[PDB]
Amino acid sequence: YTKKELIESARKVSEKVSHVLAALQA
Amino acid sequence: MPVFHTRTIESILEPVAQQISHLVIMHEEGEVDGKAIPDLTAPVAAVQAAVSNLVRVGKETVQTTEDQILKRDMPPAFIKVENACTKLVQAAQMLQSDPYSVPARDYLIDGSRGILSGTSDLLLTFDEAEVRKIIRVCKGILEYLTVAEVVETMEDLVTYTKNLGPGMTKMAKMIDERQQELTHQEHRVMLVNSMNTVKELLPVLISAMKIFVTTKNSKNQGIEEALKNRNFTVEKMSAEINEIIRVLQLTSWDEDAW
Repeated sequence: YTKKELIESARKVSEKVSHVLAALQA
Repeated sequence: MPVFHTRTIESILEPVAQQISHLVIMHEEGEVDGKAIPDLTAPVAAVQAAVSNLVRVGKETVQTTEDQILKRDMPPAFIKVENACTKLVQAAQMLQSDPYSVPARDYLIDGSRGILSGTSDLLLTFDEAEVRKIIRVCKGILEYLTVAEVVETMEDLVTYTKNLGPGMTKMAKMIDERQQELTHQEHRVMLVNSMNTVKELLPVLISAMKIFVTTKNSKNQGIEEALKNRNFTVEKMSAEINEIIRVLQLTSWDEDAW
């Protein structure tokens, strides 16, 4: 559970930063 | 863009790099301007919420870790991203103020693109310390493979086995995960084939030791043939584990440390 912790806490960052590059398909 | 070293690094960052790739190259075709400032009040909240997790867990991982190249490398990277959660939440005040800002909707095309690299760099740091822990384990087995040479007794044999088997299990386990993570087919084939050859010689090693440890209880015995055999096996298993060790080294080798 702990060795991943960094991976999952940083898969988050990537996806919420993906929702942001979203609005540029206008 | 950059170099995604694992399948899991690629899996995380890739999309949002394939995002900024199309969301960039298509802007010669004439893609017109527009916006959604309100839905930027939030995305930068959890983008500064998870850039707060990565930093957080990145703080337990910096303090709780014994690796030295980790501390001499990871905390810095907390900075790379720190400015990405800054030049984007900043693009927040260049698409709010002037909702026609050609520089603003281009400070998201960089701020975020810098949010990534701080993460691509954060992950390589950690993944490289993993590869070190694997190499240390394989060096542990190389050394213990060596004491086999000093086992003369039946309960020496039982202790040796009792101890070895679990290092083999820990090594195969790790050599298995790690391979199930490599992007080049050739490195994978090498790790897997060598790890397989060492699993196959293990029982052959212990066999010859038993014929040594018990044929040393029937005087006028064909002993030497057992030692010789013992030795070849260790020579082969050692060549193998060194092959493994090297390919891991090739794949994960240091930049800010030696």
